[PDB]
Amino acid sequence: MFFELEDIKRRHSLYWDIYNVQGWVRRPDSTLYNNVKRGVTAGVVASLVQENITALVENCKLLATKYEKPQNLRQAATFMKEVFKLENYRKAVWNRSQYALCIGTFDIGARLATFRWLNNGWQRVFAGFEFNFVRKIPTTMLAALFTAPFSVPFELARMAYYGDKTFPKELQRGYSSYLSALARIPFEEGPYFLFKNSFPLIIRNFFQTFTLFYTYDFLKDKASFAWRVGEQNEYACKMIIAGISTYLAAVFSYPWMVTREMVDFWPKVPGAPCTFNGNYRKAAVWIWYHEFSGNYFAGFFTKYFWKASPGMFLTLMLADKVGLFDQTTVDNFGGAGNNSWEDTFV
Amino acid sequence: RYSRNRQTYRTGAYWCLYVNIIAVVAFYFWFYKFTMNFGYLWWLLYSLILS
Amino acid sequence: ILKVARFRVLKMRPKISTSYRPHGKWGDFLACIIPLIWCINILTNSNLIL
Amino acid sequence: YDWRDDPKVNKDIEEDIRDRGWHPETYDFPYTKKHDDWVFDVTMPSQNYQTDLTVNIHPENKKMHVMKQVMRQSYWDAEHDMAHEYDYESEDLDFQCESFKSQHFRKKGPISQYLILGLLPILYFGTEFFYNHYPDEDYWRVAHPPPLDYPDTDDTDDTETFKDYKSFTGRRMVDTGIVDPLWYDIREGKKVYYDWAGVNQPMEDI
Amino acid sequence: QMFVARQVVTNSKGEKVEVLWNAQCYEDIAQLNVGFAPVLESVDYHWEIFLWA
Amino acid sequence: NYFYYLDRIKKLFTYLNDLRKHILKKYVYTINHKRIAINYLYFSMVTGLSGAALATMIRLELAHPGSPFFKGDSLRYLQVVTAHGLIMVFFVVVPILFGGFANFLIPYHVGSKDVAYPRLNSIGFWIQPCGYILLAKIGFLRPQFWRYYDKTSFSFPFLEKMKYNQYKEYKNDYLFYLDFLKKEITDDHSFFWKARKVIKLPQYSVFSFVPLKLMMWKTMINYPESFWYAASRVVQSRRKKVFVTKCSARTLTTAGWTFITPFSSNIKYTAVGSQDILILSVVFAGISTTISFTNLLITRRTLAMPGLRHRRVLMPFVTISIFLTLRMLATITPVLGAAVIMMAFDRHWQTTFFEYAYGGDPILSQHLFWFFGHPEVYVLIIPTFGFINMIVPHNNTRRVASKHHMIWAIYVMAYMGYLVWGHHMYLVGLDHRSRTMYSTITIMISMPATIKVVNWTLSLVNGALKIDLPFLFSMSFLLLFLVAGFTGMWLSHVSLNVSMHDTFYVVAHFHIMLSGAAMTGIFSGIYYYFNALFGVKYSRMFGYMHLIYYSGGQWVAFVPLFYLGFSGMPRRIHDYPVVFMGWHSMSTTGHFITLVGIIFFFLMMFDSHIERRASTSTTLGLPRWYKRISYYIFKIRYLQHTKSKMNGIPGSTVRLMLINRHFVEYEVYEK
Ligand SMILES: CCCCCCCCCCCCCCCCCC(=O)OC[C@H](COP(=O)([O-])OCC(O)COP(=O)([O-])OC[C@@H](COC(=O)CCCCCCCCCCCCCCCCC)OC(=O)CCCCCCCCCCCCCCCCC)OC(=O)CCCCCCCCCCCCCCCCC
Ligand SMILES: CCCCCCCCCCCCCCCCCC(=O)OC[C@H](COP(=O)([O-])OCC(O)COP(=O)([O-])OC[C@@H](COC(=O)CCCCCCCCCCCCCCCCC)OC(=O)CCCCCCCCCCCCCCCCC)OC(=O)CCCCCCCCCCCCCCCCC
Ligand SMILES: CCCCCCCCCCCCCCCCCC(=O)OC[C@H](COP(=O)([O-])OCC(O)COP(=O)([O-])OC[C@@H](COC(=O)CCCCCCCCCCCCCCCCC)OC(=O)CCCCCCCCCCCCCCCCC)OC(=O)CCCCCCCCCCCCCCCCC
Ligand SMILES: CCCCCCCCCCCCCCCCCC(=O)OC[C@H](COP(=O)([O-])OCC(O)COP(=O)([O-])OC[C@@H](COC(=O)CCCCCCCCCCCCCCCCC)OC(=O)CCCCCCCCCCCCCCCCC)OC(=O)CCCCCCCCCCCCCCCCC
Ligand code: HEA
Ligand code: HEA
Ligand SMILES: CCCCCCCCCCCCCCCCCC(=O)OC[C@H](COP(=O)(O)OCCN)OC(=O)CCCCCCCCCCCCCCCCC
Ligand SMILES: CCCCCCCCCCCCCCCCCC(=O)OC[C@H](COP(=O)(O)OCCN)OC(=O)CCCCCCCCCCCCCCCCC
Ligand SMILES: [Ca+2]
Ligand SMILES: [Cu+2]
Ligand SMILES: [Mg+2]
Repeated sequence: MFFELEDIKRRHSLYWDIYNVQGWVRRPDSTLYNNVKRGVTAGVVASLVQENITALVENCKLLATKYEKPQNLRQAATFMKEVFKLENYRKAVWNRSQYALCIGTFDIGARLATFRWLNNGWQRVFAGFEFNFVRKIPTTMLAALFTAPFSVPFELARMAYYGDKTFPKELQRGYSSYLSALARIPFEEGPYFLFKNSFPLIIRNFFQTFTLFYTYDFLKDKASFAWRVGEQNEYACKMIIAGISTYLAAVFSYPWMVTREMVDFWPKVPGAPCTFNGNYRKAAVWIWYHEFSGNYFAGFFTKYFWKASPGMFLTLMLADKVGLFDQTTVDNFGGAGNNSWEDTFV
Repeated sequence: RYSRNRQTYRTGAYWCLYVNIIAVVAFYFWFYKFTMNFGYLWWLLYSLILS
Repeated sequence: ILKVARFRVLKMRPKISTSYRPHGKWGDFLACIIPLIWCINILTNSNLIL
Repeated sequence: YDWRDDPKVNKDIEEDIRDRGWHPETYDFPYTKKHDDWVFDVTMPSQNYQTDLTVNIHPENKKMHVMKQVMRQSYWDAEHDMAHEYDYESEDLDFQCESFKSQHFRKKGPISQYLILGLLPILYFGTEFFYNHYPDEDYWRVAHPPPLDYPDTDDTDDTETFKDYKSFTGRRMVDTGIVDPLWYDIREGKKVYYDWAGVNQPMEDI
Repeated sequence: QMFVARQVVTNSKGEKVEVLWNAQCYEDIAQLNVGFAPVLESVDYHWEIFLWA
Repeated sequence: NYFYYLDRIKKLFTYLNDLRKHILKKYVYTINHKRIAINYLYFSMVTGLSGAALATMIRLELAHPGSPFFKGDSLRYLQVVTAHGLIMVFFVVVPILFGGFANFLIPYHVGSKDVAYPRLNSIGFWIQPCGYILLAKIGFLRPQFWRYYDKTSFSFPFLEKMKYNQYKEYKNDYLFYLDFLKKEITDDHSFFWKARKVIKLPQYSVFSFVPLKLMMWKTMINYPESFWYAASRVVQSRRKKVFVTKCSARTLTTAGWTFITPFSSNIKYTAVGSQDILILSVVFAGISTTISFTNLLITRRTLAMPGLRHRRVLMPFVTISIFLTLRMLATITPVLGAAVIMMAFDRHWQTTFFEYAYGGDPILSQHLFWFFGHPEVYVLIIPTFGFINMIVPHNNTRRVASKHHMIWAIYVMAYMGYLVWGHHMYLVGLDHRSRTMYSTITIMISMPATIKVVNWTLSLVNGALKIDLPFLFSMSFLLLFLVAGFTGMWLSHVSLNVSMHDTFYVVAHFHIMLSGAAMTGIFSGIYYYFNALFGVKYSRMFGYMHLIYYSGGQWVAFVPLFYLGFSGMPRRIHDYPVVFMGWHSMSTTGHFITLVGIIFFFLMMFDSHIERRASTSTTLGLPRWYKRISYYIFKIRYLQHTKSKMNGIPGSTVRLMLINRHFVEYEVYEK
């Protein structure tokens, strides 16, 4: 009627089941405003710490490349004080704090909001462990795919901003700050300058978010027997689960990010065609089908782990605290649990 | 020592198909009393008729 | 388990297994003491209850 | 000759980097081509420097060479294989020829069906449960509580339960705490569950 | 995969003969790689293990 | 030409017809053992998916009390459990081992062009689907197909024939036909349905309650269907209560996979239907096994290569185990056939073989069934040991430990399992003498298992290890088998067996045995012969994922069942005390993890076929380093191959400098 395809609306009749629980019921707190607010808060809080840690580590490396590394506690203390008072460190902290504000609000917040939207209603089993997590798997996959490319524009803007500072005065744009660079790049180079050849970042974000959120959600309920029967410390168990989740996310995400080094940084054989034709997707496929894992797992910690894992761990902890992973559990033999009360005690 | 043996058993394959059909149909008819309604998927019956 | 996982890999210390065929004759008898003790304990407890 | 089938001339053919140096169409069946041999000058010099005191080998300075992809499995030629396997019924003697080329070699073919192979558990379980609606049509549906006093009072008993909860005995039992608080309210002709009841509202009667 | 080594040996009759060391398998002809090229990869797949019976 | 496109289409049609003929010749009418084995493997995959679906149904029903899945259909739950057990036993493990693996390997390991009976091999392959369907679809199929809300009163009167019985006499005796016609017509050639709803309308003295679909004959006359549409789901009324019966006939159930009499062999308790179908399908599967083991044993005895005619030691352990299990099946199948035939006779002709009233022996049925049942599980397990016994030496570059002793241990287990069939009948009420004999032999059986375990452990020491996915699967198989056999030995305890009989402890024990060890060995063999089967190398990533998830799911699913058994939960019960909710939820979670592992296995196959890369033997042509010269040759070729494979990546210095100076994000410059 309105166009070629018609969205036919149809009415149906009443239907009900013996049990009204353990299915999908949208929680009242699961709304666009509340989910977005919680996700943005958690993402910003995590990203600030992550970027501050990254800046501190990088400034420490920069200072150590010119001065001998600490030999004892006093030398370490003075080294840290000098790093803190370094002029470059303060500017790096400011720029990376702006970058964290941009990321945690538009990427981590979006991931958390989508995850809550698509997985809030999966009720758990009363006095038991939630089974049929295969039902939740599609929701987490959908959220991860939807929110995967929300960080590539900001990351490319950051890379362009940092690479512009190292050009001569004639060839330097002269970006005042990261926010100014982000606001100017779309109008100078164009929107596609922030998305061209984004496969590595997109796949990295997907393999991070999916295997972090889903693994944490699965573990926090399946390993709950430790503190439900073994009387272990629930907070310690949750911390261990978050650590496992972030480590798995880093392991599954770094190999795809290694494609950048293989394609651009590895020396090219004179006269021979590029081993991957400059295609990050083909390089990732080669990594996937490669026999030896260590070859592309080299540099896992010196390059990516301490730049990504702490942020994911903090994000998981903050999401758990705010309640982005909280599900609704009610007794199935209670008043609202089931519609057949004649056999709940008989 | 053994002479050349044929490399295909078409009559055997069809005999096994008939054995399966007999087993299923006979068991369903004797114990379930159910006979497949070939008209439900009328196009396979029409496939037979055309063939 | 520790020895196999630490040294028996090709990378660390492979060993040239030149032995052709086994020669054990009573290792089965020697090993079956433990399951024999298991059976003896099971029989004793079961009969005491019975 | 047709340039449309030539990767060098036709730029629309997407080259597969993972199959560089391997041409399945050039296989022999049986394969009788040597593509591996002694290789030096990569890390081990081909010349002699055992006693050269002025030369020391540094294997770390390995120059990068062309990537050697793993050998690709043979790909079937449909017409040739069908002709080779084809035998004339009552015109061919039943025998095996001396030539070994008559051996029936396995060649990998289309890969599309293997997608369905990989997705088979999902497809099979969907057919078993969703397609056949097993064990019933309501188990997999989103759960909805029955409407108010539906289908019959003897089954629903919403009004009597509400009155009992609002009565003296109901309040005393709630105070005892063995019985949980009421989970629904009877509005003006409709039953509304509380947001903490953790259930959906009853479906409309239409 | 055809021969793992070769040697030239002078027999008791004074003639030099070539001896080739065949590739072997652990009791499993299925695991044995039947090929006719100096290649380690298992390229040839045979439906009839014994073509001539 | 004016019909170039038509010529191309004609070429396409010719190609399609030729391809159809080629496929029919090569995969349908073929007698090639390898192709038959591949088809057997695909059929086994389908049957395993069916069994997994049945197990999922069982686990969903057992998730929490109150029958969330079957909603009170105890008979349906029992039928589903029996179908699951029978399908898994007789149509997953047996087709995998004796169908695919045996048909694929025995010719290789005996040196025969084809099996002694290629026709019988093809027949055994093509016969499975009927039995598989019969034993799998009983849960769906019932003699009382209609649901509880179907108004069969709208259709049965049409089927009724006694209404017109009065005309039958006059159809042959015309003398008084006119007098009969001169009677009063009350309900001749007419149907009247009594009121189904209370109606108070003084205007009308009669009301019509005929079915709406049967209201008009003008459309019914030309419709060639039975009058079931009128009664099929025409009322909105429903009752969603567990206590509401869904099947009017309480006898439409199954007696499990054990066929316990007189429940199994009397129609008063297990009425006509799924029980009789299972009886006949069991006889059918027995005859199929007859054909299979006859073909395979005669193949070995008549077509084995010279030098391996009698030397069982030289053959690979899998082949030895397969032949021993085939001999066991040949020994035991007639007993099961006779017992099943007697059950059928009791059900139909009422021969009272198992009726105590006039000499019947209900315990005779259990004796006869278990006499085959225990050797059946031994047959299922014995071939699993061969997979590890072959894989561990292959990856360790070392001879297996005490192959002769392992062979003798498996043989002693095989031919001593014929005197322990009564451990499934301790409490039935048999004489204490027989009970003690069964217990003693059952506990004695533990020793050869310990011998095999110690041999497996010793096979891993002092060798050149080559870690691979088959090796990891073998390790998981060993880990599962240790606990499985330990739990079986504990069950051998008579006093504990009294409490653990027909409990979930036995369920956990035999699940850890079959689902753990047999499946781990099957997957290990699949990954060991992946190149021989599919012609391409497997994908190690999805392989590792499948291994991890499958092992974890098995453990998580079958460990809590031991706790349930210790608590005291009986078997074959769909509704249980509230105190088992946590462990049942854990079991369901483990089953779902196992299903995820199966998904990973299928994705592994798909990704391997996508990769379509030629496989390379790990031994490089030197399976055994019997001499230092062989070791040197292997080392030289291995180093050369490693250099060739590493020829396309940067050197250590370049990689280190790149990793060190990767970071390029600074703020201030100019030094
Ligand atoms: C929600 C769904 C949930 C489903 C869950 C399913 C779960 C189970 C399955 C899971 C696995 C699924 C795998 C799918 C197939 C993947 C195939 C593959 O790997 O190759 C593709 C492709 C390979 O291309 P290539 O030729 O090899 O080039 C390699 C280059 O390095 C990279 O290529 P490039 O550099 O040539 O191009 C990169 C791309 C970059 O594009 C993006 O970043 C967009 C996101 C999708 C990109 C995907 C690639 C392009 C695909 C075709 C076009 C897609 C259009 C957009 C998406 C909708 C249609 C699908 O550029 C473009 O295509 C055009 C960009 C134009 C400029 C940017 C403008 C953006 C819009 C702004 C205005 C509108 C929004 C704001 C205003 C709104 C109104 C107020 O790789 C990728 O692009 C990334 C693949 C990553 C795979 C891992 C899993 C993550 C997948 C994420 C994709 C979806 C993101 C969210 C959008 C869709 C949902 C909303
Ligand atoms: C329980 C056993 C009972 C029987 C005992 C029998 C006698 C003792 C065992 C026999 C000897 C095994 C020796 C293994 C270590 C070898 C040397 C070494 O350090 O490894 C590095 C070595 C690679 O070094 P490379 O060759 O120099 O690398 C250069 C290239 O990159 C070339 O690299 P690529 O291309 O080969 O790729 C390597 C890549 C790709 O490979 C993988 O990703 C392997 C995936 C294995 C999955 C299955 C293992 C369990 C996974 C966790 C499940 C949760 C529960 C775990 C605990 C309970 C269950 C066991 O993996 C990695 O990136 C590194 C793997 C992690 C190494 C772990 C270091 C400790 C090893 C010592 C034993 C640890 C035992 C604790 C449990 C295991 C911890 C990992 O890895 C291998 O050769 C593969 C095996 C790695 C360990 C897994 C296998 C042993 C455990 C078997 C468990 C069986 C049950 C499975 C189901 C469980 C269900 C819950
Ligand atoms: C239920 C029972 C389970 C029993 C089994 C599990 C228990 C352990 C079994 C025995 C094996 C482990 C013990 C021996 C090895 C120990 C590790 C070692 O020596 O290597 C050190 C190595 C560090 O690098 P590096 O080798 O020293 O090289 C330094 C270079 O200068 C620069 O480095 P690069 O950048 O050049 O990169 C070099 C990197 C090259 O890159 C790689 O190779 C990375 C990929 C390795 C393989 C990954 C797959 C296999 C492992 C996972 C699956 C099996 C375990 C399952 C566990 C289930 C849960 C219990 O080298 C490696 O890391 C390879 C060797 C070590 C890792 C692989 C072999 C050991 C197995 C994994 C141990 C760690 C497990 C963590 C938890 C796992 C949860 C699932 O690895 C680590 O330190 C990672 C583990 C510790 C992570 C701690 C933080 C995690 C959470 C994030 C926190 C973020 C900040 C916030 C903190 C807040 C605090 C409140
Ligand atoms: C012009 C004519 C064509 C001439 C050319 C040549 C034709 C060749 C035809 C060859 C036919 C081969 C046999 C076909 C069997 C089909 C079965 C079937 O689906 O039947 C049901 C089918 C559909 O019924 P439905 O209600 O959908 O489903 C069946 C009900 O569920 C349940 O129904 P039910 O309870 O009544 O059960 C009956 C059902 C079976 O249903 C069951 O499943 C129940 C089974 C109960 C079994 C109980 C016992 C258990 C079994 C084992 C017992 C023994 C023990 C074994 C074990 C050992 C124990 C010791 O099977 C039948 O209907 C029997 C066959 C009917 C007669 C068809 C014969 C056609 C002519 C053949 C000779 C032609 C050559 C003559 C010479 C020409 C030259 C002069 O009904 C039909 O027969 C319709 C198709 C008829 C086709 C006729 C031939 C093609 C021509 C059609 C006309 C086209 C226009 C022509 C114009 C010409 C212008 C010139
Ligand atoms: C593959 C299948 C399989 C295998 C191999 C076995 C093997 C054994 N079984 Fe079992 N069994 C079944 C499948 C199997 N069983 C099934 C399906 C049922 C129920 C059928 C039904 O009713 O439906 C059953 C029932 C059953 C019962 C009856 C329980 C009851 O009804 O109450 C008994 C009683 O003794 C028993 C004993 C044994 C013994 C002694 C072995 C021996 O073969 C095991 C010998 C091995 C060992 C004893 C291992 C030694 C251990 C180690 C070396 C490790 C030690 C390490 C530690 C202790 C840490 N089995
Ligand atoms: C081989 C035999 C076998 C196997 C593998 C299984 C596997 C499983 N079984 Fe079962 N079971 C039995 C044989 C088996 N079972 C028997 C004999 C009974 C007794 C019945 C009775 O007494 O009435 C029984 C009873 C039984 C009960 C008791 C029900 C009751 O009494 O109320 C339960 C409850 O959860 C159960 C669950 C499971 C689960 C979750 C698995 C999981 O392990 C299932 C996961 C799936 C697989 C393990 C196979 C998947 C297959 C493939 C992926 C294809 C592979 C193909 C190739 C490799 C080529 N089984
Ligand atoms: C090893 C494989 C099997 C693994 C175990 C699976 C068990 C359940 C059966 C699913 C089979 C297909 C795989 C789908 C997995 C993801 C969806 C899922 O698991 O569905 C469960 C969930 C509804 O379940 P829920 O209502 O929560 O149950 C308790 C209610 N009191 O539903 C949802 O979350 C909504 C999902 C909507 C989309 C599902 C699409 C499924 C398609 C399957 C293939 C269909 C093939 C049809 C072929 C037709 C041919 C003509
Ligand atoms: C759950 C069973 C089904 C799943 C598979 C089981 C496989 C068993 C294999 C044997 C080895 C593992 C240990 C046994 C399983 C875990 C413990 C368990 O089953 O929980 C019961 C136990 C407390 O039980 P109980 O003392 O009877 O409580 C009575 C309260 N009035 O609980 C405790 O005391 C808590 C002990 C938790 C140990 C977990 C170890 C395995 C999980 C992976 C490693 C976790 C590492 C980090 C642990 C952090 C702990 C702070
Ligand atoms: Ca239940
Ligand atoms: Cu037994
Ligand atoms: Mg019993």
